[PDB]
Amino acid sequence: IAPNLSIIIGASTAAKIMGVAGGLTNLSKMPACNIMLLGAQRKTLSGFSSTSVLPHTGYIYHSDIVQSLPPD
RNA sequence: AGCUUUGCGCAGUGGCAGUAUCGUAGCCAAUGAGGUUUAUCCGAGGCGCGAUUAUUGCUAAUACUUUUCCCAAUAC
Repeated sequence: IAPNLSIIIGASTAAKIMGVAGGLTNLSKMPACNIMLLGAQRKTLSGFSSTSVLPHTGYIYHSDIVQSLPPD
């Protein structure tokens, strides 16, 4: 259903991002700055300093291709 | 036929700051740089290296003596 999008980022990540976007057609009309935020959770900070790694991160950030880099 | 807007040049008159200005046959960048806030939101340069009075040129301040003239009879 999506060869290239699966090639870039696995299979679970692509499935989750189009499921949250609403299909390939709905995801195509979306800019990159919003695809970067597919799956961003509110992540209430309990004393900490927005060091929660999910202030503006979604399924793309937690994909293994991005997670296999130094944290900075 | 004046009035007026935008961008770009050439100037003139000012004001402001020298912890900043410039370079980039180096790299990356609207096929997306960078994202601290307004993130299903914003939207351009950034990094490394190099020059330097933290841009670069001038102008001025830090001294007076060479010469070149000389003595003599109305006499054995």
